[PDB]
Amino acid sequence: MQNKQFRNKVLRVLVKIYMNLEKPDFINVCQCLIFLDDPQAVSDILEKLVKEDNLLMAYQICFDLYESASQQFLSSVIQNLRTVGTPEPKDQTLKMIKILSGEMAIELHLQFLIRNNNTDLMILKNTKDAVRNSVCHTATVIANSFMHCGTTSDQFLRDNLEWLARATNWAKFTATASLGVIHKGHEKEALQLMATYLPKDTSPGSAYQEGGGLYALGLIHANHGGDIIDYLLNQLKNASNDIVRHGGSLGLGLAAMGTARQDVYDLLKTNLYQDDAVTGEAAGLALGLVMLGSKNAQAIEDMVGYAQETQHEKILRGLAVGIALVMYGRMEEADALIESLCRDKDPILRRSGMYTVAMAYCGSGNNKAIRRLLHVAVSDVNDDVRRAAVESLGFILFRTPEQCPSVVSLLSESYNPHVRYGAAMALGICCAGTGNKEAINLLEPMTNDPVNYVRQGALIASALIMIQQTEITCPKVNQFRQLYSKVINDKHDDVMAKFGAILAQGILDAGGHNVTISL
Amino acid sequence: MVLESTMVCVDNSEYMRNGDFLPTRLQAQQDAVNIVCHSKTRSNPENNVGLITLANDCEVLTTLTPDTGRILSKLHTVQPKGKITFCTGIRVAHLALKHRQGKNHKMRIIAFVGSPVEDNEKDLVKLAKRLKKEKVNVDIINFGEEEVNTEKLTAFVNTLNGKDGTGSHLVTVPPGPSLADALISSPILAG
Amino acid sequence: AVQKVVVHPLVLLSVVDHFNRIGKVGNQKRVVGVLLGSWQKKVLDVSNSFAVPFDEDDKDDSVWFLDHDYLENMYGMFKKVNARERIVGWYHTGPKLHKNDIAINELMKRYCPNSVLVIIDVKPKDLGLPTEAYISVEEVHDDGTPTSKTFEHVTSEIGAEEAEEVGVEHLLRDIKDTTVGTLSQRITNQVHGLKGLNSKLLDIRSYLEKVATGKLPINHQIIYQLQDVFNLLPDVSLQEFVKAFYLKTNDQMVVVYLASLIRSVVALHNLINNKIANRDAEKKEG
Amino acid sequence: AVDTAEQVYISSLALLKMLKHGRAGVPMEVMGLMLGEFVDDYTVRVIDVFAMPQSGTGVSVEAVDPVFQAKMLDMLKQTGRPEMVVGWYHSHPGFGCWLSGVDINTQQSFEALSERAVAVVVDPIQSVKGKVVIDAFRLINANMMVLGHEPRQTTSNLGHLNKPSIQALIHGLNRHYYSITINYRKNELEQKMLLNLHKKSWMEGLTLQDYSEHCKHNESVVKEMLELAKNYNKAVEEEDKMTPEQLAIKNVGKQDPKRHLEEHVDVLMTSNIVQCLAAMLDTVVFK
Ligand SMILES: [Zn+2]
Repeated sequence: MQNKQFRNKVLRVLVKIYMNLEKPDFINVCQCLIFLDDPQAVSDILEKLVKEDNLLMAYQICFDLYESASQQFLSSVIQNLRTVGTPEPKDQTLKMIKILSGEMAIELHLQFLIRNNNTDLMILKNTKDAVRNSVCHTATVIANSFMHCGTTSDQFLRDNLEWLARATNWAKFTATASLGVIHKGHEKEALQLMATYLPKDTSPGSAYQEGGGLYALGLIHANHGGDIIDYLLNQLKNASNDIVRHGGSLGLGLAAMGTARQDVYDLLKTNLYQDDAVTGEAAGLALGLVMLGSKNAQAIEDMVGYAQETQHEKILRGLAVGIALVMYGRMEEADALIESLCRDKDPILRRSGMYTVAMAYCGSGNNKAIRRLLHVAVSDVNDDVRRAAVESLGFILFRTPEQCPSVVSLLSESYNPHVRYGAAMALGICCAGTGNKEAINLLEPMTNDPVNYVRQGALIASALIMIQQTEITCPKVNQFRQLYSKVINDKHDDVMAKFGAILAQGILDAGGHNVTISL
Repeated sequence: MVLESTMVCVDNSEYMRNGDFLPTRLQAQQDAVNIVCHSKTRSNPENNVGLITLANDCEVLTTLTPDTGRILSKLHTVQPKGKITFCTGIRVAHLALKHRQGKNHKMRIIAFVGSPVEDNEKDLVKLAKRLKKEKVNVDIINFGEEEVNTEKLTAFVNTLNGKDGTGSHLVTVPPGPSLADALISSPILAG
Repeated sequence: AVQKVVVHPLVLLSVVDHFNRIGKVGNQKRVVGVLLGSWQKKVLDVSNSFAVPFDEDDKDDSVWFLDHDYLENMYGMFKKVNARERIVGWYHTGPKLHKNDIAINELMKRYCPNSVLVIIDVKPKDLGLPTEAYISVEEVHDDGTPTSKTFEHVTSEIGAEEAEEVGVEHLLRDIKDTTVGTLSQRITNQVHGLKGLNSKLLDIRSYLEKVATGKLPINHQIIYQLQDVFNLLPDVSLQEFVKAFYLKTNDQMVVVYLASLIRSVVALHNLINNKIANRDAEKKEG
Repeated sequence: AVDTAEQVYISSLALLKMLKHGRAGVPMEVMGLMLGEFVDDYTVRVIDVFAMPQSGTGVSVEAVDPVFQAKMLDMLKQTGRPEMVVGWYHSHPGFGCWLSGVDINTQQSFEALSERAVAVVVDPIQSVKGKVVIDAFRLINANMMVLGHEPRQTTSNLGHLNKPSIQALIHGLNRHYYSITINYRKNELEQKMLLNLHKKSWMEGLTLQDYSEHCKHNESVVKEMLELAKNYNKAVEEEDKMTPEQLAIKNVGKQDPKRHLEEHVDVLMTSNIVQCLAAMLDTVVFK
């Protein structure tokens, strides 16, 4: 549980020993460069690649360092390596071009993921048998988007058009966005596929197709180097009703995530200056995404100054997540900010302090924030910070999956169902991708209760643990049978219980058991 | 038609019952208020007319309203106390002009002065500077006198009257047994 | 005439509305509201109230603006919908007692019956009771000063009859009831010293200031009764009260015997189940 | 053909006006009018709420006087109340909070101007003083019987709307008759002014008056409560002398629902007043 005051020095002084050996190792430079993130520690290893004249060994370090562990350090190292070289000359050019490409991973993932798909008619037929026109309509298309993610299998949605556009509401927006979740990583078939739907008059009666086209386009071009943002500014400049602003703001902010450009900040501010809650919520999410690591001076004070001067709540949650995602790496900085903003009169901003300090203290590096996290989770009377408090506890304690049920097992069956629901999300996020049974043996008391909150959160928490697990290792027949009986028992259950039931069933069938999740 | 507010201030001192002038001219100027309020009613019935005195303890007799049916009853029981009060007499109406219902109605306040002024020239130039500053139409009507008619009130009006183009007019009535209605109805302010 | 009054929080929350519908104009002066209540019974009971446009002048304090037509219309419609409550007086939100209040209250003294006056604070920073009933009655002074309007303090209480307690308790969900016991008592026994310390300490400063640096006689006659009541306890030697300390200490001994004996009775089920349950669960566990 | 997720904002103004209006809520049918401001599509805020004079006819379109309504609304427009009406409220005592044909007819006639037409019915007559949870009513379109009934998004708040779960009105008359969720809002001025006002409502004037009353009544009146408390203590110990026989015979199962412990703990809590106020008398005697 280092405090980063000496770990960076010990690492930066211990990385000088392997370069003097007969051959350099990758586990130490990776396991150090994932934490220190110092520019002076990469300038030597980026220039020694030319001196060593070894092409095979650089592909791995380029693949993983350009893969993860940094976003803005990659945004700076791409021009650091772009400056080095020509403004083996013929080989270093194709090397430096092909190392920062990043599309080869999308090609191979699209390849094996395009030839490993396995679909069954029982699941989709069961969804069509249990589909409702009111609530679970979005659950069916989001489950179909989960199971058909990456495989670009639109033939399932090419069967008929009377099942998607039968109602003019947000269901078509969730269906088009779900289609954006289906196919991803397309520079021509994306815009061409969206334009081929109605290339007759260029005036759709339902703007949810355009909003879902911009949001889906942002889902497709997320973290890509071939962004169409330049065209997204000329397309976003057009005046439209709550679809170019919302969908265009979400897609533009997601595509421009990590760029920290002042242009999207200016147009985003003038887009939120209309006092609207929807475009201010989407503008808050987009601003939080694009401000990853920027830490602008006047932005925080301008948003917290804009918070209490309005009555809507969607603007307070949009700016809440906006100021929550911007806080990254400010362990030694956000102390007075979170400590000062923790005693605010607004419960929404009170949740914004916990969500803000959640990602700031990742790695279980601070055991002091849990004092006020659980102190406000138990002491406060409003259930908002009570159900929204433990998400920070899981976000800071996601390292050890065994230590979580020992302290949240009391919150499994709490006094009010709100702490039971938020605690169910805590068990869902803390043990995700693992195989710890300390929550699985406690899932049985969670799934039987007259309140639908703990039942929904119990089905989601069980759906986040049953993924990527074999039956011969642990007897999952209990939760498989009691979870499969929810779609046949939905007639005697609540309207939302079947929504979270089939929505939980869409997690296991996501990608046909090929793709999983990892924290 | 014309959208403006009408405010009249009548004197309640004992100087209005002298036998040399009209026989208790309070009823005569009451009929003057009647013919100007009924005249403005015939021109535009949406105009509101208020009633207030200039005594030491100023009391709002009638709120600004076009309904004169109860104003006719409020014109009685004048309570003839006090002699004169100018500062809070101006401030009691010119500052209360913001309490009117219609914001489009112009500001117009008249006053019946039946007693000699007790304020010095400094209060005349300060209050005149305030009235000229806020740009409120002020009509000065002086009934009865003891000293010379206009000695400092001339400079008071000349320094108070702004916007010389179709601005305010001064009403000076000479002594005489004839009625004052036809004399005060001569300027354009009446009708 | 009136010994005590009853003021419901609905009128003070109507003052919260007076501070809500301002509109950020920058005036926030002493908005005068027309207080309503039941003057029939000897005790005064405020149910609700309304407002009247009131504006003063910056320099001149004697300027006051009221309205008779709006008062007769609000009183006529309010009396038509509820004839059980009539006009009683008025109230201002200004923390300072200005001289113009005799002219403002004099109107409701002539037209209306004897009006009660209530001074509150614009900012909820005063720890004391914000409501003070000040009756408008003329009292004869001994020094020979002319008879003028005197504001005598009448005690007040903040209580709700049927529903406002339920509404306030539902909207708060943080305040606690009486709950006789340890916490509700020890909180009062801890913070009461500040509850008297801020008031008395806040008063003795302006008091001692106006003692030496004071003019415009403030009825110094009452100060003789002030220091007299302050000297009604001339540091008693506690010689006679020793037996009373023996009585209260004897009751303390009774509480000691009740605590030790009763807790000793409570220790039965615990100090028995801890053995019979652990030994049987252990001998029968495997 | 479009619908959103609306939510009615309820402050303490309309709540307290419905509490006093509920106290004056005679069995005769009453009338009321709500005001507010429309900022967007899916939110509504109520600020001004007043009462209406009762009539022998009751809740009807003929009882609503247009010159009286427009007159009072004009008198509110000349003052610092620039808010337009948002709906009308009433009370349904005895026969339940459901709406009859006349109420839905005058609601259909009164909803021609405002598309929202918020309707709230307070009934504190048979409602216990423990909860004051109120519910807002809405009107559905008659042409929506072919399509879905309520295509409202954000189905999370329906769990909070399921608190009024009466098995006769909700689904006993759910056809062509639905409801909407209700939330509250409180600023710092209501929190500190109302919180300190309620604490002061449960406190003293100078906060030092009624302390010595109990501190000195511990020797006069509380002694009787201590002697009677010991009489109940002995009245339980006379059976506690018989408890070790059964506890010494069976030791299996519990038959007496009485705990005999928390009551004595409460007696100790009432007895600790002497200990807690002894230091108070020490401070009054000391200084
Ligand atoms: Zn009835």
